[PDB]
Amino acid sequence: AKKWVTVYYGVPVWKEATTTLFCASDAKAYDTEVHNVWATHACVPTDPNPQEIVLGNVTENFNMWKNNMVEQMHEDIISLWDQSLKPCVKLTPLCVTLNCNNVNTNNTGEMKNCSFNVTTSIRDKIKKEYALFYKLDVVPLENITNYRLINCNTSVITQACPKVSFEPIPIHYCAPAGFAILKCNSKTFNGSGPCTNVSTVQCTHGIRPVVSTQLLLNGSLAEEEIVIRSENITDNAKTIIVQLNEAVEINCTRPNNNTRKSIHIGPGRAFYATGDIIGNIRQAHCNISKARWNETLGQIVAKLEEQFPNKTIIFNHSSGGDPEIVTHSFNCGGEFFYCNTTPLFNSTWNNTGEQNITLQCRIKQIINMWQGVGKAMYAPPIRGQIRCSSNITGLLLTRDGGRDQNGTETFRPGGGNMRDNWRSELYKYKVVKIEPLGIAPTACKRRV
Amino acid sequence: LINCNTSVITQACPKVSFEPIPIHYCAPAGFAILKCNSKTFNGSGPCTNVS
Amino acid sequence: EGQLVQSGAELKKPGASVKISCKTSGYRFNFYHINWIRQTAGRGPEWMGWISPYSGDKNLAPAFQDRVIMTTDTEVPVTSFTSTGAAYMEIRNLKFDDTGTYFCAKGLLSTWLPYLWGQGTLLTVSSASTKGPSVFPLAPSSKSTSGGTAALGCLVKDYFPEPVTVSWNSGALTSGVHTFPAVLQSSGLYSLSSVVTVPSSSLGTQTYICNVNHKPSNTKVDKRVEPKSCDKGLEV
Amino acid sequence: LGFLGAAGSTMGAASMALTVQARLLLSGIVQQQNNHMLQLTVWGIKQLQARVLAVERYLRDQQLLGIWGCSGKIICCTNVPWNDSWSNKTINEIWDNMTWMQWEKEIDNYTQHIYTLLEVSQIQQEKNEQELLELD
Amino acid sequence: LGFLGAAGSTMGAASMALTVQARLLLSGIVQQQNNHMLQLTVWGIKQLQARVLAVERYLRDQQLLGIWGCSGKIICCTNVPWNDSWSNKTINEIWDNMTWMQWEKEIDNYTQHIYTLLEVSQIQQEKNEQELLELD
Ligand SMILES: *[C@@H]1O[C@H](CO)[C@@H](O[C@@H]2O[C@H](CO)[C@@H](O[C@@H]3O[C@H](CO[C@H]4O[C@H](CO[C@H]5O[C@H](CO)[C@@H](O)[C@H](O)[C@@H]5O)[C@@H](O)[C@H](O)[C@@H]4O)[C@@H](O)[C@H](O[C@H]4O[C@H](CO)[C@@H](O)[C@H](O)[C@@H]4O)[C@@H]3O)[C@H](O)[C@H]2NC(C)=O)[C@H](O)[C@H]1NC(C)=O
Ligand SMILES: *[C@@H]1O[C@H](CO)[C@@H](O[C@@H]2O[C@H](CO)[C@@H](O[C@@H]3O[C@H](CO)[C@@H](O)[C@H](O[C@H]4O[C@H](CO)[C@@H](O)[C@H](O)[C@@H]4O)[C@@H]3O)[C@H](O)[C@H]2NC(C)=O)[C@H](O)[C@H]1NC(C)=O
Ligand SMILES: *[C@@H]1O[C@H](CO)[C@@H](O[C@@H]2O[C@H](CO)[C@@H](O[C@@H]3O[C@H](CO)[C@@H](O)[C@H](O)[C@@H]3O)[C@H](O)[C@H]2NC(C)=O)[C@H](O)[C@H]1NC(C)=O
Ligand SMILES: *[C@@H]1O[C@H](CO)[C@@H](O[C@@H]2O[C@H](CO)[C@@H](O[C@@H]3O[C@H](CO)[C@@H](O)[C@H](O)[C@@H]3O)[C@H](O)[C@H]2NC(C)=O)[C@H](O)[C@H]1NC(C)=O
Ligand SMILES: *[C@@H]1O[C@H](CO)[C@@H](O[C@@H]2O[C@H](CO)[C@@H](O[C@@H]3O[C@H](CO)[C@@H](O)[C@H](O)[C@@H]3O)[C@H](O)[C@H]2NC(C)=O)[C@H](O)[C@H]1NC(C)=O
Ligand SMILES: *[C@@H]1O[C@H](CO)[C@@H](O[C@@H]2O[C@H](CO)[C@@H](O[C@@H]3O[C@H](CO)[C@@H](O)[C@H](O)[C@@H]3O)[C@H](O)[C@H]2NC(C)=O)[C@H](O)[C@H]1NC(C)=O
Ligand SMILES: *[C@@H]1O[C@H](CO)[C@@H](O[C@@H]2O[C@H](CO)[C@@H](O[C@@H]3O[C@H](CO)[C@@H](O)[C@H](O)[C@@H]3O)[C@H](O)[C@H]2NC(C)=O)[C@H](O)[C@H]1NC(C)=O
Ligand SMILES: *[C@@H]1O[C@H](CO)[C@@H](O[C@@H]2O[C@H](CO)[C@@H](O[C@@H]3O[C@H](CO)[C@@H](O)[C@H](O)[C@@H]3O)[C@H](O)[C@H]2NC(C)=O)[C@H](O)[C@H]1NC(C)=O
Ligand SMILES: *[C@@H]1O[C@H](CO)[C@@H](O[C@@H]2O[C@H](CO)[C@@H](O[C@@H]3O[C@H](CO)[C@@H](O)[C@H](O)[C@@H]3O)[C@H](O)[C@H]2NC(C)=O)[C@H](O)[C@H]1NC(C)=O
Ligand SMILES: *[C@@H]1O[C@H](CO)[C@@H](O[C@@H]2O[C@H](CO)[C@@H](O[C@@H]3O[C@H](CO)[C@@H](O)[C@H](O)[C@@H]3O)[C@H](O)[C@H]2NC(C)=O)[C@H](O)[C@H]1NC(C)=O
Ligand SMILES: *[C@@H]1O[C@H](CO)[C@@H](O[C@@H]2O[C@H](CO)[C@@H](O[C@@H]3O[C@H](CO)[C@@H](O)[C@H](O)[C@@H]3O)[C@H](O)[C@H]2NC(C)=O)[C@H](O)[C@H]1NC(C)=O
Ligand SMILES: *[C@@H]1O[C@H](CO)[C@@H](O[C@@H]2O[C@H](CO)[C@@H](O)[C@H](O)[C@H]2NC(C)=O)[C@H](O)[C@H]1NC(C)=O
Ligand SMILES: *[C@@H]1O[C@H](CO)[C@@H](O[C@@H]2O[C@H](CO)[C@@H](O)[C@H](O)[C@H]2NC(C)=O)[C@H](O)[C@H]1NC(C)=O
Ligand SMILES: *[C@@H]1O[C@H](CO)[C@@H](O[C@@H]2O[C@H](CO)[C@@H](O)[C@H](O)[C@H]2NC(C)=O)[C@H](O)[C@H]1NC(C)=O
Ligand SMILES: *[C@@H]1O[C@H](CO)[C@@H](O[C@@H]2O[C@H](CO)[C@@H](O)[C@H](O)[C@H]2NC(C)=O)[C@H](O)[C@H]1NC(C)=O
Ligand SMILES: *[C@@H]1O[C@H](CO)[C@@H](O)[C@H](O)[C@H]1NC(C)=O
Ligand SMILES: *[C@@H]1O[C@H](CO)[C@@H](O)[C@H](O)[C@H]1NC(C)=O
Ligand SMILES: *[C@@H]1O[C@H](CO)[C@@H](O)[C@H](O)[C@H]1NC(C)=O
Repeated sequence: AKKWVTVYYGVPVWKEATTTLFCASDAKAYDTEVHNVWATHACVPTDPNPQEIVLGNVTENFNMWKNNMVEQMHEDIISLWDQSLKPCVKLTPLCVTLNCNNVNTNNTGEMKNCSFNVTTSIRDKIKKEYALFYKLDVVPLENITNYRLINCNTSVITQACPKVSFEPIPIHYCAPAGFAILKCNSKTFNGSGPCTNVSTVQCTHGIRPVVSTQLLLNGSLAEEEIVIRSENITDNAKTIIVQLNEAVEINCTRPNNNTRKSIHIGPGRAFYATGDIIGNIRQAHCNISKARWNETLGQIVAKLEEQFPNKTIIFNHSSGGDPEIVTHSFNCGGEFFYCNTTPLFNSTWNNTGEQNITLQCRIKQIINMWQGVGKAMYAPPIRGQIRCSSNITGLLLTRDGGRDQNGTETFRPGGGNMRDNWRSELYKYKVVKIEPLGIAPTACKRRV
Repeated sequence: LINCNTSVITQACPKVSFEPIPIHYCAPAGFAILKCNSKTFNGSGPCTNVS
Repeated sequence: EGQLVQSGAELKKPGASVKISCKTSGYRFNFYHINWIRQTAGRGPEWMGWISPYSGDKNLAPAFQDRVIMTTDTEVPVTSFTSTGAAYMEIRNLKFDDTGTYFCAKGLLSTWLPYLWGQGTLLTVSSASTKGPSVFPLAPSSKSTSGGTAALGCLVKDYFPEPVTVSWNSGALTSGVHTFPAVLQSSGLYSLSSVVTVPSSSLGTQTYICNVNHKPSNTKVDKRVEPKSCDKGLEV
Repeated sequence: LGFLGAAGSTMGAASMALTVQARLLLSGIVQQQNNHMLQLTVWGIKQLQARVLAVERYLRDQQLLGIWGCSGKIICCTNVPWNDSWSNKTINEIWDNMTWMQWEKEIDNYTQHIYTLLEVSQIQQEKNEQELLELD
Repeated sequence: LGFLGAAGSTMGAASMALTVQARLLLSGIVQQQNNHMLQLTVWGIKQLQARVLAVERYLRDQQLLGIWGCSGKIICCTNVPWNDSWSNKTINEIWDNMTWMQWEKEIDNYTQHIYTLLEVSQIQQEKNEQELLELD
């Protein structure tokens, strides 16, 4: 009955698209620590009142593995890692000839009394200096042990940021105007699909930039069951991330007590290295519970019986790899810990203060994380105390080759990606473009 | 030399005047700079003829 | 609501030049106009003149042209709105018809009109000499001893000319005090008293000292309530 | 009723509250304070590039309402007839059944041809008729 | 009457001239020409960051007038009643006495509650009534 075009503005309709996002962070230490590597001096602040508007009757299909927010977090951290330490001391002329012996006692550690040539405050005058460093930082070449540093090969090394916290804080992501982040606060997920109770947020969860392999440290813990993130599962070959229901607390210490040794490379520039270890020679010492973990594993083996066929043979340890890839490599208090994933996969089971559990702990200072073929970073030692106050927020698994059928499908931790580490955080997120213009016909028109 | 201690030295700009010229400050749109062309000032306080 | 401070108790003989001042406080003195008025003994208030503190505009009555000339000063800002200023009024060749109460008024914005007035300046244009108040304390009242409450005060015999400010223990005892209406005698001199109703069961451990002040005769005479009772009221 | 708090609800209840969907669309919970001594960091570049894309999505539709005489309000009709060939459903039917959500997926196709026709009958014809009709 | 040349003057004389306060507000004496061979200097970064904050202050209020039917002009009234509890002074009284200066410091508090009410009676109710009232 006389249909006429009517123009409507502010129509609540979205279109699936990806845009450039930005920071949202609360005031941390404020006085003492002012700029940590991620937040820096000037980070976009967060609002104490987020848009918690839940949309009934909306079953929007979320893409877990094909989310474009994950790739944004990947590029932001590395670009920031290259930026950070740029104005700092270049260790380009530091790499020289290295002659050494072992310790004063025949192995009763993993440190070597090295000697070398370093250009002092004056360029013309050269001084032979002795300094400490951890194992794997140097590689052999030749009565006296004659070797070289691992950096010269691969990349130009620079000294890392002084008094800058290399520990994460809640970094929320804010989408710009005319765009919204769809929040998925749904109970279960089958590796991407249609949801139940889709929400609309302009500010995301307190996502901490996780810097680790094997185990996940911060973040979302979806309750009552362990969530299986499936990028891909039918084919063993692809990586599988698993969200935990309840947190498994993990202590990390380093009873290696080190002093401060500063040697100037040319004019102004100051290089800080490991001084002297006060006390007995000992491993880092992370520590974990025996029974708590067993209890968490209890539902892991039970869930895999439902996902994978029957009770087929399924156990083994991290296969091959370099130190950083196959070990639980993580930042704690400053230094990088390389603890073992062997006592975990030691349990073979089919049918569905605290205890002393530790792993083969090793320290490393030469670190060009995510394979920095341009700018390499030297981790500075931390004088004294080493504490943890961290968590287990998930894990990363792998395949069992390409076996046809069979009864043997042994699974181990072989997840070699940093993107999948934030896929246990951005699983519930999907950016959309808002279309406020709407055209709908109805019995009404305009006149003169 | 006194530099080696403290900082990395660089040679300064050639044929570039290190002498000042009138640098006025312009505030953006939707903002204004209040000009105080008042005779006396007691170390901050209320003015007479705000421009 | 803004408070005005009117300078008072100034007066002199006929023909002489009278200077009346007023301090403005807690408002924008600049854009707010100032009005001046006086009232004679015949209950006929004569509107003197209108003055502006921001611009030089003025409107004055013909009877107050050659005799009355006014002046104003620059505003002293306290905040972005509040300011402090003052207005002076000079009158020449005064008569006994000019004798009366002179008031200062705060402007409105139909803006020329006032909004708030001052305390009041009672100007006495008389050729007669100034007399100092004869302060005398009064004996206890003819009331009772039940509870203690009973009247007691002071009496001011003769002085010339009004106004006269009288308080108790220098701005301490203000409640339960009645100010008696000061009226002229047969000789042509004013007279007043003060009555205080305080719980006095028996004379002892209490403040009986008052305060008396004047401008043309500066007074200091302060006398306390008589202990040697001359009345039955403070007995039974 | 909340930012997009009417998307779930049918077109009739969606047209009931559509001002909030445009209110929190620009400076709501995303604007903020917008507070080594330099602002050339990774967060500074990301915020200003997003600001350009923020206005771009608003201005594209803002220009259209301005060239339709619908600029003055949220909801304003036009002098454009509906060609039955585009949609065959009853006016009252989509308003309590289909919802804006599915409805945008129906028009999006002829949407550019609709915008082309909306410009002429309501502005290029109606406002151009005024030139002669204004003074008589 | 000059940029802010009516701020000193009372509300009545301030409402008399308020177009100049919006005219020189954007491209007046701050726009300019906007003229080693590179423009990535300290002055280039400062001018473009200020340009973002320049439009932000205009668009925030520009969107509000657009969702009130007041977009078409400087001064336009609404169908919203004044709750006496907000201000108890006479209409004519603040216009020659209080001035816009102090007046903004009086409303600023309920200003967000005022904006919330201004959206519904004049647009969410008035323009939504049109849907049925336009054709009869
Ligand atoms: C999920 O994210 C969270 C983010 O909050 C991760 O949190 C981990 O928290 C722990 C425990 O706090 C961190 O270690 C320490 O944090 C301390 C906080 O110090 C504040 O107060 C100080 C007062 O100083 C006195 O008490 C402290 C107590 O630790 C003593 O150490 C100190 O000697 C004094 O007795 C302030 O001075 C201080 O600046 C803070 O305001 C820090 O004190 C401590 O830092 C030391 O070294 C700092 C290097 O800059 C230095 O600035 C400090 O002054 C101090 O000497 C230390 O950092 C973990 O580092 C932190 N990160 C991680 C990755 O574990 C959480 O772990 C993360 N991960 C999950 C869940 O897996
Ligand atoms: C996770 O990823 C897997 C990828 O494998 C995906 O499922 C795969 O789907 C394809 C569909 O074409 C399956 O392909 C066939 O499966 C049958 C049955 O076993 C085989 O007989 C077929 O043999 C072919 O390939 C051989 C090797 O080249 C050739 O020799 C032969 O001539 C045939 O061309 C073929 O493999 C494929 O098997 C599955 N993968 C499985 C079942 O493991 C899966 O959808 C993803 N899952 C999700 C959503 O999590
Ligand atoms: C490696 O370990 C050796 C330990 O043997 C470190 O160098 C040695 O340092 C000691 C004390 O600092 C030197 O001994 C004393 O020197 C003083 C003053 O010069 C002298 O008066 C004393 O009589 C005594 O000789 C010792 O000579 C020195 N070794 C040599 C051969 O020079 C070395 O610094 C460590 N560095 C690393 C980590 O490689
Ligand atoms: C998460 O879990 C759900 C529930 O199992 C997944 O849904 C399943 O989706 C597949 C295709 O993606 C369906 O397969 C096809 O079903 C049709 C029905 O006619 C059949 O004809 C085909 O031969 C084929 O089997 C499957 O039926 C469906 N679930 C059921 C009821 O079995 C969902 O895709 C999961 N997410 C992912 C992608 O891991
Ligand atoms: C983690 O380690 C613990 C042992 O330290 C294992 O706990 C034991 O698990 C078994 C079988 O899964 C439980 O056995 C049952 O005991 C009940 C008690 O009433 C009995 O009724 C049943 O017939 C059965 O015998 C046992 O209680 C439990 N407790 C012990 C001995 O500590 C646990 O299973 C390990 N994690 C796994 C394999 O998931
Ligand atoms: C999981 O852990 C077990 C722990 O014992 C590893 O088992 C055995 O490792 C040996 C030595 O690499 C394998 O030996 C090979 O046997 C084949 C048989 O034909 C022979 O051709 C080779 O030359 C070699 O002798 C042995 O097969 C292997 N047994 C298996 C299949 O479990 C096991 O390899 C670990 N799985 C991995 C690699 O993650
Ligand atoms: C510049 O000079 C002016 C004029 O002297 C300063 O104004 C003065 O401000 C102070 C407080 O900042 C006033 O002090 C207080 O006065 C009250 C009045 O009741 C009194 O009760 C307090 O005990 C205290 O004395 C002061 O009175 C005032 N000027 C006068 C009339 O004495 C202005 O602050 C100066 N700028 C600065 C901050 O250097
Ligand atoms: C526009 O309105 C027209 C005309 O009513 C729609 O075209 C055709 O409409 C007939 C209605 O009788 C559809 O026939 C239907 O057949 C199905 C299946 O046999 C039956 O279940 C229905 O009861 C009805 O008889 C016919 O499919 C439809 N043709 C097509 C392919 O469009 C027209 O579709 C409407 N709008 C659109 C989407 O263009
Ligand atoms: C324009 O009107 C058409 C009429 O249905 C709407 O849909 C059209 O649907 C067909 C079949 O689904 C589309 O074919 C496409 O083929 C690609 C091949 O890669 C496949 O990926 C798609 O899933 C789909 O099957 C066709 O492109 C599509 N459009 C047209 C113009 O015929 C369509 O939604 C309406 N709106 C728009 C935005 O054009
Ligand atoms: C809204 O209008 C009302 C009602 O007229 C104002 O509330 C109260 O109004 C009375 C008016 O008689 C105020 O009493 C005043 O007392 C002062 C000091 O004793 C006196 O000088 C005045 O002549 C008057 O008698 C009373 O203070 C006022 N109460 C308060 C605290 O608000 C109301 O204030 C007006 N607007 C506002 C700001 O809400
Ligand atoms: C909202 O209405 C109130 C009603 O008067 C307006 O003023 C309020 O005034 C009180 C007392 O001045 C404020 O307390 C503040 O305490 C802080 C403590 O640091 C002190 O720094 C301030 O000088 C002040 O004394 C109170 O915050 C303030 N607001 C409210 C909501 O009660 C107020 O201007 C109106 N407008 C706004 C923007 O809220
Ligand atoms: C630092 O430079 C000195 C210069 O004397 C090195 O001492 C010589 O080392 C070479 C072999 O590397 C020997 O052939 C010489 O005979 C040494 N001279 C002496 C004094 O015996 C020293 O080894 C250099 N250190 C490093 C490792 O860079
Ligand atoms: C999923 O549905 C649930 C209810 O079924 C929503 O849960 C509530 O969310 C609000 C947000 O403010 C909380 O205040 C309530 O406490 C939550 N209820 C509880 C205890 O579950 C949930 O928000 C929905 N999902 C999304 C995407 O937000
Ligand atoms: C490593 O152990 C040593 C051994 O006690 C600690 O040394 C003390 O350091 C404080 C710092 O001022 C001195 O006042 C004490 O005299 C030292 N004691 C001795 C005898 O060495 C040292 O503090 C420990 N680690 C760190 C880095 O704090
Ligand atoms: C302060 O007040 C004075 C006048 O009292 C203003 O002075 C004049 O400013 C104009 C600006 O164009 C000049 O052309 C006049 O020559 C100035 N007069 C003189 C000689 O003083 C002054 O501008 C006011 N203050 C401010 C903030 O501008
Ligand atoms: C060290 O760098 C050289 C340069 O080519 C390379 O040949 C060598 O293999 C590297 N390190 C190893 C693997 O020992
Ligand atoms: C390890 O951490 C847990 C959690 O605080 C704590 O209870 C336990 O006592 C720690 N280990 C030690 C030193 O006993
Ligand atoms: C020169 O630099 C050195 C390096 O530490 C420093 O020790 C020295 O005191 C500096 N100059 C002075 C004060 O002579």
